[PDB]
Amino acid sequence: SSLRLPSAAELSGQWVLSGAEQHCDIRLNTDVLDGTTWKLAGDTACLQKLLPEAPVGWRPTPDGLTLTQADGSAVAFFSRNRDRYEHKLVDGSVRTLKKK
Amino acid sequence: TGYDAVDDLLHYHERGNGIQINGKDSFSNEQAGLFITRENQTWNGYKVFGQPVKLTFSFPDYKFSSTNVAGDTGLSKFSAEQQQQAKLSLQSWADVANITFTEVAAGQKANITFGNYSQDRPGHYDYGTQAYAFLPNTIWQGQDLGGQTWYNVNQSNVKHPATEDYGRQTFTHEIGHALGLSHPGDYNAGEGNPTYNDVTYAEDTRQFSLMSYWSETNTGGDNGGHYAAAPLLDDIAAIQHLYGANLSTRTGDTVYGFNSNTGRDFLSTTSNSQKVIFAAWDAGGNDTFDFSGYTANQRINLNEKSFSDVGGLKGNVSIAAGVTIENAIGGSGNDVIVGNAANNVLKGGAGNDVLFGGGGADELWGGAGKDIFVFSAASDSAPGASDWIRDFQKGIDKIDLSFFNKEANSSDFIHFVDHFSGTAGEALLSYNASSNVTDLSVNIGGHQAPDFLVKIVGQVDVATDFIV
Ligand SMILES: [Ca+2]
Ligand SMILES: [Ca+2]
Ligand SMILES: [Ca+2]
Ligand SMILES: [Ca+2]
Ligand SMILES: [Ca+2]
Ligand SMILES: [Ca+2]
Ligand SMILES: [Ca+2]
Ligand SMILES: [Zn+2]
Repeated sequence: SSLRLPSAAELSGQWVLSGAEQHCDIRLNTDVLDGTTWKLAGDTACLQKLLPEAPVGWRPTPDGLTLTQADGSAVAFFSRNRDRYEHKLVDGSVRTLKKK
Repeated sequence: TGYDAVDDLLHYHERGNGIQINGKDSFSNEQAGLFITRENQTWNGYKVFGQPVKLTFSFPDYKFSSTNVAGDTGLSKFSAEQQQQAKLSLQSWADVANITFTEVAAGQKANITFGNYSQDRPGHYDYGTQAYAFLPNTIWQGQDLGGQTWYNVNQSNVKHPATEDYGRQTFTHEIGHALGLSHPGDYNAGEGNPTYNDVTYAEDTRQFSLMSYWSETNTGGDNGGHYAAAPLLDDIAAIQHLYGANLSTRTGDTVYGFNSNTGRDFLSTTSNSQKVIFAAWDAGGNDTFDFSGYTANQRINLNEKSFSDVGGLKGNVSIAAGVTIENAIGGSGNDVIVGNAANNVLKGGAGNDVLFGGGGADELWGGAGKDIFVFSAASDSAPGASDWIRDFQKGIDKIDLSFFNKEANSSDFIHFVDHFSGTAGEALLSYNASSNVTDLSVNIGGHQAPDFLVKIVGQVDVATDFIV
């Protein structure tokens, strides 16, 4: 028994990253960043406020979704909890990713 | 200091011993191994552990309209690619434990079998599941189902395991089950909404076991979107418990990473772009972790059961318990390379590296860049069996002795003298022009004779080449 790995295609679209009341609208695109990563469009300013850094890429995983840096290294991984994907910061603050 | 770097790396991913991580108990390599095998079911019998085993396997010619015990249909025999990759996964299990696999013709009774399925019921395509298998000795309705593994060929990675590592990992994982392994926790795909919150111990992630469903990032790893192809650290412990450790594997002088002589796709790379992810199992010889082709800053630890950050990834390389790797070669990035109690040859390569040989008689090479050579114990390099720094650059490289000071709770503890008095912390530097060798003697324990000695090829300027 194993989990299936969603395609960039089925997860691509309009998403909202909700933080400390702030909300960033990001578009998870099918544009290729690299071999295992696609492109993400969004306001860096907004993203810097809610995450330790403004990510530029993303990729689905069987259990969640990963927002990456230009070289593909992980910025923040969001686990899938039913209808939303959530990530906790070093201080324990929750960040939510939900498809609009 | 260069010592701090070494210290961080030696305390990276500590586990077991009442530690709590992510709100879960932390299990040690040994506990995790036993837990993954909690079903106690092996091909040698219920609760029969540590015996070798020889299994047969085949790729039956399933007819599309048949239905398997799970009620799935739209079946098919494994394609050539799938068979190729399935044979590579089988081998990786055979590499670590005493298992012997032999392929029988499609139609012969085999212990382990592989087949694809595409529908949950006639005319209905299943685009939701991935794969499943039955543990050995699984009696259901009067018949044995043990050893069957099934894959949903509608998933591209299952159809193309050779180009999609998740598919290759799925094969190794399902074979794990067919051999007797369980998920490290009590969860199952599709059975509700299982999440990392349902784990029994914190190390139940892809960083430690490919039998896990959870992202390696949960424990701090980062495999860049790749998936290990062969059994990971806790997997090795689990399988060796069931069928014993394979003491015949790579008993010669083996090289992992670049210029590998392993003949294993997962233990080798030919470019900076081809990242590796593996847990090393080696039974003998003088081995080397060659990571020279990578340009990323790396952290290599040669201690058994430890993690290294290789090729730009995090917690992607580890060494199984009971394994001794002797040499390591950094790449062009700024690396931290830590040896073990064996005699090691550590080379930093380009970039500004930190090297720590540990115990035994080591040979260290900083290579190009401003490198730091770290020492923390007199016995690390005792007179008569000292470490050798083979390429020290006066005014560029540095020798880190700060530990002895911190340990002595005083900064002025280590002090250079022109003549020994027998006093502790006395350091004496002398140059041998005939051989171009600087001899560094230190009397840590205030003995009649110094108890620490480092032979350095080159010259050292005391005014600039030390960290205390
Ligand atoms: Ca070897
Ligand atoms: Ca060895
Ligand atoms: Ca280096
Ligand atoms: Ca050593
Ligand atoms: Ca260097
Ligand atoms: Ca150097
Ligand atoms: Ca040494
Ligand atoms: Zn499974």
